[PDB]
Amino acid sequence: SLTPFLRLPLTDLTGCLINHQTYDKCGKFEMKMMECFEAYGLERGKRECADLISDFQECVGMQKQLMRFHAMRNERYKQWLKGERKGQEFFADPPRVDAY
Amino acid sequence: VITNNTTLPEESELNVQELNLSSAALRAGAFHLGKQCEQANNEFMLCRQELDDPRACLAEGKAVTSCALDFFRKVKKTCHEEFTQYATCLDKSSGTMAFSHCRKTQGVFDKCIKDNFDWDRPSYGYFSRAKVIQSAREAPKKEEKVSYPDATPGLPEDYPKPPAKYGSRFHWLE
Amino acid sequence: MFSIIFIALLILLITTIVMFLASILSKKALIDREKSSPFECGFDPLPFSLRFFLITIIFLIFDVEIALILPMIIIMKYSNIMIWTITSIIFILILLIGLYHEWNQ
Amino acid sequence: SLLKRAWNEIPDIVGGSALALAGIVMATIGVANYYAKDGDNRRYKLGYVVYRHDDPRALKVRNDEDD
Amino acid sequence: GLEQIPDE
Amino acid sequence: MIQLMLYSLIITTSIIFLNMIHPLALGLTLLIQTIFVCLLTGLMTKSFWYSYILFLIFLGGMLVLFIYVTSLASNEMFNLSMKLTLFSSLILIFMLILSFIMDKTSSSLFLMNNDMQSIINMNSYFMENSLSLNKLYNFPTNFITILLMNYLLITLIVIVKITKL
Amino acid sequence: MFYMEFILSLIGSLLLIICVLVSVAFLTLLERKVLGYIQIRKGPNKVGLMGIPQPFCDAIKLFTKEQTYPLLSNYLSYYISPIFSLFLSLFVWMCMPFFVKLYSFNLGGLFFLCCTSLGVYTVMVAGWSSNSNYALLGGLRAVAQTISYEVSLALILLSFIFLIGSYNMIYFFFYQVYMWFLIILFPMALVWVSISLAETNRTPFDFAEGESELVSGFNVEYSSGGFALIFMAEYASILFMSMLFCVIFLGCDVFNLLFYMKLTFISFVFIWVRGTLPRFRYDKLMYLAWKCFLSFSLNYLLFFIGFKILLFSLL
Amino acid sequence: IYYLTAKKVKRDEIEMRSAQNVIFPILVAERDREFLRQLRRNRDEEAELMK
Amino acid sequence: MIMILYWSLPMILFILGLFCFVSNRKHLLSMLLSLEFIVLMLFFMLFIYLNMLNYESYFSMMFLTFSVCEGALGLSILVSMIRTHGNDYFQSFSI
Ligand SMILES: CCCCCCCCCCCCCCCCCC(=O)OC[C@H](COP(=O)([O-])OCC[N+](C)(C)C)OC(=O)CCCCCCCCCCCCCCCCC
Repeated sequence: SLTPFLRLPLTDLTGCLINHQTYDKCGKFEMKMMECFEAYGLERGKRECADLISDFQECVGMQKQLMRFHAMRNERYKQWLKGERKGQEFFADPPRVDAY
Repeated sequence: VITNNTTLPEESELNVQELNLSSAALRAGAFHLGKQCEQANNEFMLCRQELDDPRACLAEGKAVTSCALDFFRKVKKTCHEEFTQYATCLDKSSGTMAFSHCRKTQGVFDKCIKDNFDWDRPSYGYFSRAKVIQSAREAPKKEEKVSYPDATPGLPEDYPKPPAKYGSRFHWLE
Repeated sequence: MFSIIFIALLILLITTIVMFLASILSKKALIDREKSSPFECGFDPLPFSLRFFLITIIFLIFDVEIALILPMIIIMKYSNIMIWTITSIIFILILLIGLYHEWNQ
Repeated sequence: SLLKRAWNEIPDIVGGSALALAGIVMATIGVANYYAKDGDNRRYKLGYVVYRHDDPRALKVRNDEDD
Repeated sequence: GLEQIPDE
Repeated sequence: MIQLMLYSLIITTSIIFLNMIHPLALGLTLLIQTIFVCLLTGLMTKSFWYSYILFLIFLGGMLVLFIYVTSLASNEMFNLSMKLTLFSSLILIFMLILSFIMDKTSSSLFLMNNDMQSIINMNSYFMENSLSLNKLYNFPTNFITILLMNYLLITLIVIVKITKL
Repeated sequence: MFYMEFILSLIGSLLLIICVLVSVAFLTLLERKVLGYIQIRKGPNKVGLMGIPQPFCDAIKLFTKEQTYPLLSNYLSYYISPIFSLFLSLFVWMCMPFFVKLYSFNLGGLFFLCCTSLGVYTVMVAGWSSNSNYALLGGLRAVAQTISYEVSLALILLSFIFLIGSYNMIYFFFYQVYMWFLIILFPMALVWVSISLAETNRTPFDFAEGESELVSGFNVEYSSGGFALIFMAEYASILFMSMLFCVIFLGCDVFNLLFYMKLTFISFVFIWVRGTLPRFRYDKLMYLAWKCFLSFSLNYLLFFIGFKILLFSLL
Repeated sequence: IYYLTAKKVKRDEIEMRSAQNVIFPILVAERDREFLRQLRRNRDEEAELMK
Repeated sequence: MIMILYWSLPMILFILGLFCFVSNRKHLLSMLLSLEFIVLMLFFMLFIYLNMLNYESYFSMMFLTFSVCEGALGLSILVSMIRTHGNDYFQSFSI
């Protein structure tokens, strides 16, 4: 989060407006980043606290999971276009409707 | 995310006979199911809420499923036609399965249960309060404070402040 | 919502088909110079009005204000009661004081 | 007077202001009645809520009869 | 209904 | 699929919004874009509250000022061209058959709906449009909506001064 | 997902549209008949048997006459107003409280406010495209009164939603199982009648679409099918306001035949105030919509804020 | 009279919520078993596809 | 990648509305209507951002309030030149 220049009474309302702290899949990850930004500050927290930054961005940004999903779907279509996979076995056994 | 390092259970461990009843057969007879099966539901949901692990307390989930199956088999042995009529009136009564649309067959079902098993139906909001149980499973861990030995050190309040050596050390000053 | 799109497109399609068949069923006569003329009573023939524009602006300000009065029916059983009451009483009271002040001035 | 003039010209606004004052009074009455008892600890929780006996929240549960 | 439940 | 249909409709209405010049016709293109934007933001969300809020605020509340100003601005009627209608229909049928020949699972959005969530999620079963709107009326974010109502009153005070009445 | 839900939803919606349209035709018959009986004179008669196929005599005539245009060159903008008007009047009925499920509208009041907020849009394109100063004056006057009581209607229905605790229209049924809301909300009943005769252009709020100060506000150049679609859309709005009065104040009672008897009675009340009251002015209607009804709306909304807080502690 | 009607509606929805809380953990355990099984087949399918 | 497949279209239509905002072939009313077009695209992109988080969608009516006040401000600026510049200032291609 951005460090404001001035710490007046007028940052008290703006500060809580967006935050993963309200119930969320991994706000407990963000807290583990945010307290780290209390420890080293904002600028040393960019270097000394890089492992906890990437987990929160991985969780809520959903980057490598969606990239892995698109790698698994494009490889299946490449195998379909290259003739390795065809017919009724193009798609696997579907999950149950209440599985997830 | 699931890799080869994570230990998922085998499919033979997951091959458990399941409660395959419909919505009307689960909504009807629920108030006698919860009172009879309150020892395993609370422990299984405490396992699900505390650890938040799908692989943990699978034996508790199996115990919940087996207890529900035992209660429905006990209902099937004695009071079958009354429960079938109660579930039928509950499904044909309204869109959502609301208990207030027909109370005529609910009294017959509770009369059958009171005559056979001598069980009392609980109140309307008995199962929506807070449940306090003596769980045998130990709580996992207290949330420990993370240790940062090299933080950003500020000037302490107990640090003495003598006057500065040659003042400001600016051009032509002090 | 996907059924709502289908039924709204069906209502639009049915109304356009009914109007197209009405235009076919309408009696086609010779088109005229005076028949196409805009109607002014009898003999043949407006600037911007600021009062109606500030009426639309007052409607817009009160509409966006109503869009914040809209959520709090749901929140009343899922929030702090003192905070909810303080915000609701303050909200409608400042709205009433502003309405009465704009009435008096 | 002043209230006679407001009751003569604008009686619906006077009646609405009486209703709003009554609503504010019974809103404060409802807030005081909610916070006089343990209104923050509702009797009928949503979801499936369980507490073990070591928790401090398990000692604050309500054992009242259903109304 | 209850007829789905196998005998055990 | 219908998300891709709304993508195609928004693309077609945007390129005809770029093409046309008559101000009430751009206002009509905006009012028919707002419906598709409302539905398409309704596809990502748990419930359709904010689409309704955007609908009342933007279309029925605000754009009627734009429709009134653009109606009194232009004396003349629309010059309807069958070429632009044919080009819009051709690009629309092309983009719908392109969505037919494309896998919809990879093209679907990653944002979860109310039914795309987990079954064991406790918060989804409570009340529709409850936890998302909760922070509007709770400490300490209620000062923003109090400031918003004050901002709307101050906006009306600004507008009365700048139009000079 | 089970396909008979889609099939029965489609069948029920089309049956609703067909029955609403035939009830619009018979509502025009009822209005011409009992509106005559408001005075000494008789209603329609002498066509068919006892005047019953008189709206079909209207429909055969209006679908045969020459579709004239306010200008000869470009008139496609003249077409799009009765299409969208009848589309909104037949589309607003999907938020009717159906106990057998047709559409699970958990936010029905917002849908009603959306369709009412398009009512201004169809009357604005009705006014502008008809190329006449009378048409523009009537369109601006109708847009003025409908956005003036849009804010009031939103606040009144917003006060009503506090009673049932949610936006689901079927929740009006469960809170009316012991008594109707006509007992508790009688000044709200009079205010809601003044609201419902303002969004739909009727005689008490008729400076928009009257035959005295203007010859016709926005139907002045509309004829030969466009006037038929506009007339059917306005009478469907009357039927929707009668139903929405009968759901909120009178008990929803969707299945009982007494609910539809009361719906015909509230349509009779709409035609009863059609023959009685004179027409308001522009200045007096700006006084009514923004001061009296707005002050009553905010005040009695404060009353239900206090009452719903008082019952929340007691329950 | 509205207070009595709201009390009746409140006790009806509390009864429905208590029935939902009874039905819920069996369905949670069934979802748990199907979720673990489907994760196993998804891992096996990803392993055989990406060879 | 993620940007190419997800949320690429609001960027493209935002640049199209920006180019319609600043083109010399349009007029001031077209600038204001294209401005509310990019307001709609900004709402689309902001809602795609805000729905990665679960229960922070309440910010969507804050940006709506500010941008609607911007639009009413721009209309009241533009029609304030009616009594001064005349009714023909809406057809001005340059400022
Ligand atoms: C089955 C029923 C059969 C009979 C009825 C049949 C018809 C159905 C109902 C139709 C109703 C009429 C519809 C059209 C109305 C047209 C007239 C109209 O709009 O008039 C506007 C008029 C205009 O007000 P006005 O009359 O003051 O303004 C005109 C006078 N000048 C301009 C000079 C100021 O009335 C109102 O707006 C009144 C406000 C709303 C109603 C009152 C609510 C007040 C709050 C509740 C009571 C408060 C507590 C009181 C007790 C305690 C006091 C301390």
